[PDB]
This record gives sequence, C-alpha cells and structure tokens, in this order.
Amino acid sequence: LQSVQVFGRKKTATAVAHCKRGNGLIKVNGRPLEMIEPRTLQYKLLEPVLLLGKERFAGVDIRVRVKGGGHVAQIYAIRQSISKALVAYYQKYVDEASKKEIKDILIQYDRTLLVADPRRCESKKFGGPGARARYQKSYR
Amino acid sequence: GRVRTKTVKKAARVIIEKYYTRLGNDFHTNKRVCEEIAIIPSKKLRNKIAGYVTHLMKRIQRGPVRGISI
Amino acid sequence: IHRIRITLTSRNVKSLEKVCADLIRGAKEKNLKVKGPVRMPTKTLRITTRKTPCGEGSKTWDRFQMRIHKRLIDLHSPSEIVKQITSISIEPGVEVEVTI
Amino acid sequence: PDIKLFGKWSTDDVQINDISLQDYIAVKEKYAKYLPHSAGRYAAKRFRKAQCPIVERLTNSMMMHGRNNGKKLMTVRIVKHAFEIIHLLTGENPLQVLVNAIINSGPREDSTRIRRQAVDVSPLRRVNQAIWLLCTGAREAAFRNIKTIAECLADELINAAKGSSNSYAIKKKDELERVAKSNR
Amino acid sequence: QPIKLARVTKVLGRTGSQGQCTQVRVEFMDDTSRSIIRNVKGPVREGDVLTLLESEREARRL
Amino acid sequence: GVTVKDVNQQEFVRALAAFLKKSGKLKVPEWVDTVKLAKHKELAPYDENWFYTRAASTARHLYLRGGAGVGSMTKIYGGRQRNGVMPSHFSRGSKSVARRVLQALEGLKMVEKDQDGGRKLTPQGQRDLDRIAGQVAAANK
Amino acid sequence: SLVIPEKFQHILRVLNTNIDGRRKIAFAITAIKGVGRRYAHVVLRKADIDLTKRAGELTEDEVERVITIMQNPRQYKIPDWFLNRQKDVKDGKYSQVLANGLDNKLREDLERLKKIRAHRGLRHFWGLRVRGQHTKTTGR
Amino acid sequence: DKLNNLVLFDKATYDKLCKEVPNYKLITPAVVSERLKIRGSLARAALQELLSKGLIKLVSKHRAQVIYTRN
Amino acid sequence: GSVELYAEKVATRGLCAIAQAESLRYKLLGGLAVRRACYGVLRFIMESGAKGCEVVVSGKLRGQRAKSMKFVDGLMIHSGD
RNA sequence: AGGGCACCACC
RNA sequence: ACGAGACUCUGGCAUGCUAACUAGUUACGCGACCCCCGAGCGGUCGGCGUCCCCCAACUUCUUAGAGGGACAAGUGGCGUUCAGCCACCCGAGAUUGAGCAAUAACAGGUCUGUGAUGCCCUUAGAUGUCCGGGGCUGCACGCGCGCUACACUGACUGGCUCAGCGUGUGCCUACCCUACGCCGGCAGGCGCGGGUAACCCGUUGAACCCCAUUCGUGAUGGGGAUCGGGGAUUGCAAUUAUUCCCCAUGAACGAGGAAUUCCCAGUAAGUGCGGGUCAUAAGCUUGCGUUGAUUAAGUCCCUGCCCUU
Ligand SMILES: [K+]
Ligand SMILES: [K+]
Ligand SMILES: [K+]
Ligand SMILES: [K+]
Ligand SMILES: [K+]
Ligand SMILES: [K+]
Ligand SMILES: [Mg+2]
Ligand SMILES: [Mg+2]
Ligand SMILES: [Mg+2]
Ligand SMILES: [Mg+2]
Ligand SMILES: [Mg+2]
Ligand SMILES: [Mg+2]
Ligand SMILES: [Mg+2]
Ligand SMILES: [Mg+2]
Ligand SMILES: [Mg+2]
Ligand SMILES: [Mg+2]
Ligand SMILES: [Mg+2]
Ligand SMILES: [Mg+2]
Ligand SMILES: [Mg+2]
Repeated sequence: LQSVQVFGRKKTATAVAHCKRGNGLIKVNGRPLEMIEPRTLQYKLLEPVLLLGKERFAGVDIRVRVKGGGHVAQIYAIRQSISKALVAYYQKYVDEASKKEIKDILIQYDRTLLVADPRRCESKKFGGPGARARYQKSYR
Repeated sequence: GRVRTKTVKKAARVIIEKYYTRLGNDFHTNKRVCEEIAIIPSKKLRNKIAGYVTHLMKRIQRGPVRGISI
Repeated sequence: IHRIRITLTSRNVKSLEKVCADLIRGAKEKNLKVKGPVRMPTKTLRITTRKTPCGEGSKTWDRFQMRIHKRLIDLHSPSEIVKQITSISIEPGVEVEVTI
Repeated sequence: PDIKLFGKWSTDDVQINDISLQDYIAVKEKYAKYLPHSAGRYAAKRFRKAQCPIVERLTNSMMMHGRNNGKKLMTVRIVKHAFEIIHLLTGENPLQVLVNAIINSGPREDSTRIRRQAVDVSPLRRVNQAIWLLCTGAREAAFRNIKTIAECLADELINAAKGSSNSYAIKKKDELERVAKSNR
Repeated sequence: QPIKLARVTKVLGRTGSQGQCTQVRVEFMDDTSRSIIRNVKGPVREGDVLTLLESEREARRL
Repeated sequence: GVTVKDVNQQEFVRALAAFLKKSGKLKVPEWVDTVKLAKHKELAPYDENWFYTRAASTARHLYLRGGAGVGSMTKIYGGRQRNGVMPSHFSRGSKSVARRVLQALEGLKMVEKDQDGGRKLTPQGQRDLDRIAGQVAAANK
Repeated sequence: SLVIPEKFQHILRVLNTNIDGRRKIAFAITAIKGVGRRYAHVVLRKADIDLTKRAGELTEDEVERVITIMQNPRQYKIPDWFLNRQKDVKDGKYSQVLANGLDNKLREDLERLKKIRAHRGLRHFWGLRVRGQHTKTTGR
Repeated sequence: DKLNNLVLFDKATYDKLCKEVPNYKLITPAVVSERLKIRGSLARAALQELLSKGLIKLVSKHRAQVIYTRN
Repeated sequence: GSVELYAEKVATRGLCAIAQAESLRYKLLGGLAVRRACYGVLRFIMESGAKGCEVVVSGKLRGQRAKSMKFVDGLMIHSGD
C-alpha cells in the first residue's frame, strides 16, 4: 500500500490529491481531468502531464478533492496539488534521482507548480471602498 | 530601509565586548548565544541583534573597530 | 461509567489553557481515559463605531472586538470523581459547564 | 515535447528582426507556454514584465475599459479567436504576425515637453506603447460596430505587421515621430 | 541620415522637469568609439539598445 | 462502464431531456406556456419544451447531491436580479416550478422522498441516468 | 427559405398602428401600446405562431388570429394576472386595453382623480411627481 | 447615415452569397453582413446553410465568434 | 443569600491611578490650591515607587478663561502595546 | 538663495 | 528621556509537536447503479456503518495551542569602505496590512450622548410631560457624496460550476435564523421540524465568470425614469405612493466643457455576500471573499509641508 496525500493552494482554494499505486487514473471530484470547468484553462490542468509525459503517471492513480476559492483559483490549486503529489510519491517510493529530474522540469516550466503563491486579499480600510482607494474628496 | 536603531547597535556592541570568545561568523550560533547570555524580550529583536553581532564580528576579524573595545 | 463532557469558555487564552492542562493532569493522575482538549473555532465579536461623539471631523472608526475561546474535554469516570477533579482551583474568567 | 500556444501555434520559427527589442519580446524557448494565463507576479519588480510572455501581455492589455476589468478568460478567448482569424487571413504564424506588429508599432523617438524636446525611447517603453496602441486601435474599431472584437484585433495586428497606414497603431506612431522630429 | 543603433553603457541619471527622462551614455554598435550622451523616455538599463533616428545630437543636460 | 460524472454535463442534460420527452409519461402543468421561471427573469423561456430540460437538470442535480427540497432547487436555479437604477441582487427561482418538476419526476418513479426530508433518486432513476450517460459517451466516441 | 417571399409585407397596419415587417413577430407586435414583450410572447404561444418568422412572413389568417387573441385574451386561457386592466374601477371587468383604448383609459383615470380632487389628481394637474418622490433636486 | 440591412435575401443577394462567399479566406457573420449588407441573423443562417450544403468549412464555433473558411 | 460582598485594601495605594485621582479630587474639593495638591499627589506617587507620573488638571482654574496645568515627573511612555 | 519630502503633489 | 523604532493584532510557511463523533481523511464491510467485454484488487456515490454492549487506523486536508522560521543572514558590486544601497542564490516569505502614537496648540466640533456641568431662561394658559393630527419629504433654481447607464469585450433565454467574513429565539422587549412537505404564476400562505449554534439553516449550490441560444448597429430585445391598473406582507395606522410582486407605459442618455478625485499588487477596477440601521428596510456605511490588470521604482515642474543661510 503506497500512497501520499499532498495539497495545493491558491487564494482560499485548496485541493488535496491522493496519489496511490495505480494504472494511470486522474480524477478531480470524481470527474475526468478533461471535464473540469472552465475549459478555457484546460491546458493549465494538463501542464503537469504534458511536461512529464504519461509514462510517469502510468504507475499511479490520483484523485483530487478541491474546495474553496473560485474557478480559476481551484484550477491552479488542482495543478499544483497534482505536481506536488507526483513529486512526493516519487521521493517516497522511487529513487531521489527521478524526483529531482521531474522537480527540475516542473520548476523550470513554472515555479507555482510546486511553490504556492502567498498573495491574499488585503483588508478594506474605512474611508474608502477598498484596501487602497479612498472616497472622492470635495473642497467647495 | 534596513538601518538598525541604537537599541540594536548598542546591545550588539555590549554583547561583543562582553562575550567575544563565544561569538563567531555564524548567525545561527550567534543567535543561540545571544538568547543564552541576554534577556531580549522579543524574537525579532533577538534576530536583529544577532545579525548585527555577526556583521560586527566579520568587521572585527577584518580589522579594528572604533565602537568596540575588546 | 457515564460519559462526562466539560466545556470551558474564556476570553483569556493563557488562563483557559492553564485550566485545561490542570484538568487533564488531574484526570491522568486519577488514571482516567480522557480525550484531549478539542479546540472549537474562536469567536470574534466585533463592534465598529464612529470615534466622535458628535458628527464632526474626519470619519474615523473604532474597531472593538472580543474573542471567545472554547474547549471540550471528554472523560469516562463516575460523576463524583468528575466533580472532585473539577473542584480544583479555577482561574477567574473561565466558565465551566459539565454535562453527563 | 514541443509547446504550442493553444496547442496550435509553435514558437520555434518565430523571428524577432529588431535586435533592440529581442530582449523585451518574450516569445520562445523558456517563454513558450500553452496559454496566455500564468497568474505570475511580473509587476513585483522593475523590468520583470520583460519576462512576461508577449501574448499574455497583449491579453492583459485587452482588459479595458472598466466594464471589462478582470475578465482575463474573456480576453484569452478573444486572443485565441484573433489568432485563428489571423492564420486564416495570412497563412502565417500568428505569433510572427504579433511580433511584427509590435516591432512596427513601437515608436523610436518621442518628445518630452520640458516647448518640447526630442528624446529617444527605451525598448521596454517601445514594447509597452506598441501593445497599448494595438489594443486601443482594436477596441475603438470594435466599439459600436457589428464587427467583433476578435476580428478587429486580427485586422489591427495584420495591418500593423504589414506596416500599413490603415493601422491605428501605425498612424499614432507616425504622428508621434513626426512631432518628435519637429521638436528636434 | 541612416538609422543608427547604440548600446547603453552607463545610466547617468534622471532629468526633465518631472524627472521623466533618463540621461545615459551610449556606445555605437557600428563603431565601438563615438560614445555620446542621450536622453531617453521610459525605463532603461545598462545593455539596452536604442534606435537613434538622428545620431548627431547630444543631450546637453536637457 | 459509464457514469454521469464521466460525461459532459450539458450534453447529458440535453440527452436526458430528449429521453424524458420521448417517453412522454412526464406530467406537464397547464401553465408552462405562460409563466417565467423566476421573478428575476424578464421573459419566459425561449425553448417551448423547457419543462423537460428543467426536469432533466433537476434529476441530474439529485443524482449528484441527494436530499434536496424545493428550497434547495430554488437556490440552485436562482440568479442575478437587476433592479433598474438600483444595484443587482441574488434572487431565487420559482417554487411552483421546482415543486411541479419534483412531483412529475416522482410520478415517473425516478424520484422518491428522502427519509431526512427532500427528494432523492430511486435505483430505477439512477439506472436510467447511467444508461443515458453511457449513450452520451458512445455518441462522443 | 432565406429568400424573401413575394407576399412579404414591409409594413402592416394592426389596430391603427404601423408594425414593421422586418422585425421578428414577437418584438414587432410590441409596437402596439398595451402590448409588451411578455404579453406578445404569450399571445403568440396561444396563437400557435412560430416565433422565428418575421412579421411580414405571417399570412392574413395568422395575423387575424393573432389580433383576435390579442383583443380577447380571456377566451384563450390568458390568466387575469397577465392583464394590464384588471378589475376595472367602473365595470369590474378584466381586459387588456390596447392603443387608443389605453390612452382613453389613462385620460379617464386622470379625469376621475381630478374630478374628486384627490391628492394624486391634484399632483397630476399641477404637473408634479405623484408617487412621493423628492422634488427638491431631481426632475428639473 | 444609418445602414439598412436586409432581413431576408433577394435573388441578387442570394446569388452573390452562393457565388462569392465560398471563396473567401475568412468567413464570419460580421464580414458577410458588411459585404452583403445583410443582418447578423441572416448572415448566421446563410452560413449555416452553406456549411450544411458543404460549400464552406467550419474552423471554430463559439457563442461569441464563429469562424468559417473555404474548402 | 447567593451574593456576598467583601472589602479589601489596595496593596500599593500610591500606584493606583483611580485612588490618586480621587485623592486629588477631594483635595481640590477641600479648597486646596491646584499646584499644591497636584505636586503633593505627584510626590506621593513617585515616593510610592512609580517610574513616572503625569497629572493634568483642566478647566477654569483661574478666571473665566479655561486652561490646563500639566505636572510630569520621571519616565512616561505613550505609544505601543 | 540653496536643500529635502508626499499618488490627501506631480510624472 | 519622549516621539520613530521596538511593541500588539493580522497574512503567508511547518506531511515536525499536541489531538479531536460539534472536523475530517484513508482503509475496510454492506448497499445502489454502469460495463460480459476487456465483469475487475474496475468505476461513481455529500448512500449507510466501523472508540459510542463489541465492532479502524490516522491527522495531509479543518480547527487552535506551543514552539520554530528572516537576520540585509550568504555571494557579487558600489560606498569614506563606515552607516548603508543595488543585484542574485537558497528560501513560504528578502518592504503584508492595521492598531497604538510626543511637546505645543485651535476660542476647530459636540452643553441635541449622558443622573457630565457653571450661569441665564422657563416652570401649571409650561420651553415639563402625554395624546391626536400635520411637518422634518414641500419645488422656477445652485452645489456636494453616490447608484444606473449610454451597449455586441453586450442584452436575453437556458445549461454548467466555485467563496469568505459573519448573524441567528432578546431583563425591560413586543421583534430570531430557517430546513422539509403542501397550496399559489409571483410576491406570498398553511403545516410540520432543527438550532441559544464547528451540532440547525449550511457542503452557506453567491454574482461576475464559463458553455450554448436569440437579437444585429436601429434610442434597438441598449436604458429603465415617469406613469395606469391589480395582488400581497409589516404595522394600531401605509394617502404625500413603507416595502414586495404582476401586466402595461418606455423619458434623458450615443462616453460628457472649464475643472477635478482616488490609486502601484492580489492593488485599481468589475462582481456579488454579510454586519449596522431594521416592526417594515439599503442607491449609505463598515467588513468579506471572487475575477484581476495597465503604468512606475522617478522628480521638485504644479500643490503643499519641512530645513539652512
Ligand atoms: K463589436
Ligand atoms: K457633550
Ligand atoms: K448647559
Ligand atoms: K445638557
Ligand atoms: K442630533
Ligand atoms: K446617543
Ligand atoms: Mg475591491
Ligand atoms: Mg444561479
Ligand atoms: Mg407595446
Ligand atoms: Mg518608546
Ligand atoms: Mg510605533
Ligand atoms: Mg489634489
Ligand atoms: Mg496626472
Ligand atoms: Mg495539520
Ligand atoms: Mg468655536
Ligand atoms: Mg432632512
Ligand atoms: Mg433591457
Ligand atoms: Mg427602446
Ligand atoms: Mg446614514
């Protein structure tokens, strides 16, 4: 029984990928990875598989459960969780060399595939509609 | 800016003048020594003092320093 | 015996944690199966109000808040033993509710 | 595994003729991405936007005016359809057409108005202003017209790449450089 | 006059009424000599290549 | 093997609506040609057979998430209400429409009342939806 | 199908109103006062007219049927709550007033309110707002 | 001046459509409307008819933009 | 019978701001001079072991026009937690 | 006369 | 020595610690459905159950305590080689956002917050107090904060699919949040339950967005003012329309002169959701998330403030 559970975050969206020894299945909330909406950003989800090849994923089944945030943030959380889950599975049940090479590929393409973006919404302050904008000022 | 105030600078100078033999060029060891030998109320202040201690130790190894009399 | 649930509530985290630790230490000394302190989400009551008593000046606001912290402890013990354990000195500001 | 934009357009054959702009038009190699949507922090530091892929910079500049603020999925779809239309109309690589349009639209000399004095234009500002002019021309052509925004953007890019005077960006660049020459 | 290409070798400093321009020193790419001083609008850094439409003028401190 | 979650949901809804209309045992209210589906709508639905589409959508939602009542359905089909010169707000769907759809689905025996309240799919309804999903997958392939 | 028929009518006259034949039928009969989009759509649904055809494409029989249903909604199961003249204050009858009928109804209502010297009638007579709006700053 | 487009084809416009349109490199409802002085709905219906008859080829379909091309 | 009240003495009367404010208030009600009363309270506070103290008396001290007199001693902080 | 600072200044 | 800084709260990191049936995961058992084929250690399940007579392990996800972690610490360059600055590596992070905030002042605002208060006024035909009705909203006009728009980067009609902050039955005190079932086209009505709350609303099926549809440059299916008729709800009472719903009516407005505001990163802007007010209740405000940029890393030109001579 070889499995890992690795999360990825984007804003308030959090996706946990369970990656176990398998035949190459990838699901998000029980749906095929190609069925996740919006499909404008389908390549964002497919990027880990396109970069690493289907051969790396051929030996694992990955099921992703995602919640919170919005549509785009969930897309980014899913892709980050898939990449981090594959890296963790490789570093735990395969050699360190394979983990290093796949991690290098992912990092070279995009660092957010492995490292979470820490940006969060800034608090509103009184005297304006938002964090920085102020209400219009009149003089006469 | 990263200008350290007189609190940090004076604490670092006194620490170096009193415990020069236990200090070195390693920030983390200096931080442990500072927390062992001084009561510094906050972790951030401890880190700033240890960093300036490390900087001054490098300067002292490179040559004499006016502020510190060892 | 009976299953005892102790609910502790406070506005002071440090005193709340001290009381919880003392209760768990007492339960351990009495050799009781005690579920550790379950920490409920902290409640933040907020009141935002204008600073000025009149209506003049820059519209500045005070953001007052109160934080309520809640803990749960589960015990399998007789009621008398539970009361004896809860009879220890309780720090001020901590409200304890015992249910069987 | 070669990376093609939208899965259709390759970057290997794209050539940047102007050597001054070669360091400020990120289009190939490490800058080849499947989509013009990276959610990167390119505005964190100065000059870092030079690393932002040029297609994504165009997509960002299409999010105007206010009513379209933040609708990056819509602008990505607009850019995709515009590239499809460009390929149908010209037979060329839409990335090559975009690069040529930016090169031809960037003004090389401007006036600073300190009476005005002529000054040179840095390559980064050249790229910035080229993108701004192209998007502005497309938007103004598409406003209050049955022609769609994707078709207007494709026409603007094609005309700018050819250097034609039918391009809003080309006309604005010519006016700016003429005024700079007058104030020289 | 033919269009010339120059390479920024040193950023001298800000100039203009509102400080919008940057005065830099450029060395010509055609001839390594003949470095001159130019005023540039926009963010510029060392190693950038400028397209001089008129390579005869000098910045003259704007 | 094909289940609902394996197929495109819009295509599945269209196929299931066509199946319900072809079966023709679904009870349709007399006022389907007069009403609009919510107070935040401006016009009645463009599709004359909107009732079958709504029933298919409701059955799919019950498949994905059982125990939903009329209130949950009105939340599902709610949308943005524009208020003239005033700001827009969320608004719920028509309770009568949701209730009639649920009752018609119960009449088809694809839907039964849940023990804890609300409605859920019967095994027959689950089987029908999975068969429709298989047909959709076969058509796509 | 897409070629214009020989019987296509450029302009129709229905209830002393010029209906443009180029518009789709539903939005073409809205040119009649008293017929809005909702009422037009429900009338055409009751008349079994395809909504996809233009106003000029309708036959004389179809136009006559549409006019009959429009002028007698109650006979065709058009519900009372759909009507713009419900429970008339004088007759108590439910109807859909159209065009000159609608204008006459409005004039009669205003005349009645002014005759009894009700406050709303006086506001109408003076030309001010009648639904309680502030008049200090707007309506100039 | 206001442009008066046609809601339905006349003989000349229909012939011009069926003759010239299947030869354009780019075929969109907007460009067809501009060239033949027809409305967008008529252009969409005509392009759908041409696609059904096989005179043109579909490049991309989207709710906001549909792109056809010659065979 | 459920509620019981007890009385206790303040440990360091000189360090209680409320106690000192009441003492100053009753000295002023007793007709004592403002400067004398304020300086007496200040000296008592400082002798009680305080790092510092500040006493501000505001109002119509002398005549119709109002003003404030501030008496400070030792160290005093104003900002931060 | 010279020198600083600020999107409640400008660029 | 005060102020600055330090400080407190907040944001980001921890597969390390503590430990959870008012949080879950994984595993297993049962059940439902799909695939005869390739029927399996298959796929989907917010279907049920597994310390709770007895029946399973754990804490990644959630919650919240302790501790750790970042120091211009490392490398290169500049610098008097000081203080420090620039760039880069590693790194979750190399400037998160707030709160607090000196001396000395202003005849700045508030006696309409106060059983804070001096003096003056009034005090039974009252300036006390209650009750009834009206007004505070009144409309040739001028000004300020705003909301909705002028459309196709759109409107409409379907379909699909994602949050976070937080509130909830009350001394007086009447007034809570609501699931589910039925009736009604809608606003709503009736019944029957849960919740004093990580327990119920609630997996808070939010909007924008996404996918299709119709419209086709026309003051047009843009816009939704004004106005007629009818139906509900709160209330003792709705007229000078409380609010809400339905049909109908369909104004200006085609991007705005002089002038002028706010703002640099999860920011501006778009978008909706909570709290306050609240019997009835948001075009305001105070918070929250969601989508998410262009431009700049400068200057004293304008507007100011400060310093030196
Ligand atoms: K357009
Ligand atoms: K007062
Ligand atoms: K008074
Ligand atoms: K008073
Ligand atoms: K008042
Ligand atoms: K008050
Ligand atoms: Mg905002
Ligand atoms: Mg909705
Ligand atoms: Mg009409
Ligand atoms: Mg201090
Ligand atoms: Mg401070
Ligand atoms: Mg100003
Ligand atoms: Mg400006
Ligand atoms: Mg954890
Ligand atoms: Mg005054
Ligand atoms: Mg008033
Ligand atoms: Mg409209
Ligand atoms: Mg109109
Ligand atoms: Mg108010």
